[PDB]
Amino acid sequence: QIPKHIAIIMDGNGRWAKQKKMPRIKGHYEGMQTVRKITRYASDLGVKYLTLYAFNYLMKLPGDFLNTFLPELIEKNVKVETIGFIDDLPDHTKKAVLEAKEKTKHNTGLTLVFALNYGGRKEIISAVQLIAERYKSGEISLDEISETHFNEYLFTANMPDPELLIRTSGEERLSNFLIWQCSYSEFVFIDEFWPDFNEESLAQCISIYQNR
Amino acid sequence: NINAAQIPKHIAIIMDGNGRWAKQKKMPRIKGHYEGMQTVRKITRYASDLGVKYLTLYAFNYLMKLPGDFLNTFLPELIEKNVKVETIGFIDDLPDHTKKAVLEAKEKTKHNTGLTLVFALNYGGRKEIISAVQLIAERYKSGEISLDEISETHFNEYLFTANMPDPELLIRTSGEERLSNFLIWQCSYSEFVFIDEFWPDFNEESLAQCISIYQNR
Repeated sequence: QIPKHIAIIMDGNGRWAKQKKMPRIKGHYEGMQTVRKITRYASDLGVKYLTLYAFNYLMKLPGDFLNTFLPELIEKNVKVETIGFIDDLPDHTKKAVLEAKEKTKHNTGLTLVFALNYGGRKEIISAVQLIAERYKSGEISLDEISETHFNEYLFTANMPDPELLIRTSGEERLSNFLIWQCSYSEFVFIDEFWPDFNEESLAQCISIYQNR
Repeated sequence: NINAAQIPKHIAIIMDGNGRWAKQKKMPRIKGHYEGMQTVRKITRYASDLGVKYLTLYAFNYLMKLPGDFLNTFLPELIEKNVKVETIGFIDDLPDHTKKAVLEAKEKTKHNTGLTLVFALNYGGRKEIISAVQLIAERYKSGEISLDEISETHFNEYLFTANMPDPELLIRTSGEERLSNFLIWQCSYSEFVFIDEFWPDFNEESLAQCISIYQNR
């Protein structure tokens, strides 16, 4: 019935403000508010994993969201995780991330995942490198290099493939996001910019997924 | 629709809805297959005229003989139309009947220089990537390549589409908004166009429409 894993490529924060004739900081503010509302709603719906990918300012959104609403996440049993090369992020951003993961590592509710400094192809390349290492070492046989064991070398090793993939602001591209993981996912593209995405908007996407 | 440098070099299509098209038209499923085959010929001609350089088609025990026989009957026209036939997938594991038709089609068109028509037969996105990993793992164990040589740059060399540009446009019919384990690595930045009509009803206008949309109108 309800998807266990929903992934969202979010953007349109800049365009939203431009069209609305408001400063960037205003779109940034609403953007964070949307992340908060969607996180609570998904948790209530019973969703288990929610992966967010913010496609300058959007670069600050994750860190800013975590530093500002962590107490709320802790309260609502949300566990924070990430995918991507986090050790290469700006210090103050890396700080917020590490702190959020540490303080939510024991929560058992919805796992909120932020894709930071992430890329589908590079993720694949990294896995290949690891697999090559193990093979040359004799740890595995050439027969063990199957699509069943491949997920074990990806960032999403401890999580299921998204049943549903959503992208805002119209745009109909994958943008090098979750290449291997979304190979069978349902793609739902909506025209609304991120700041306008709400609970109702999310239900429609799920409705579509279900009714198909 | 701007015919200029706005025409995609590589268009990939996931052919769907041959069966559903037949049931609606209250006809046997086999008739949907043939109407869909006719659609393949129409589009190949049209695409060739538009200037498209690559066209990859992905279909989505007589059934095992259908792909091979379609080629045998279409080959004469492909030859004179200057179309070059290619394939992606493990054709080596295809039935002798179809394996033969395929190998003959590539041989008799290898010198053509117009549109390159690619048939995804016995193809799987994940499986393709796994095959490339094994090749690379073997090359690494043998000591022929260094760990640093395993980059996104060199990865295309181990895929079936090594000598091909990633598609700029990917189309799927039957209004089913979902990627089906097809050109996983190659479609990272491709534009997706999900059209509602069934493959048998898909035509030149539909293709033109998709391209118009690709051109961001």
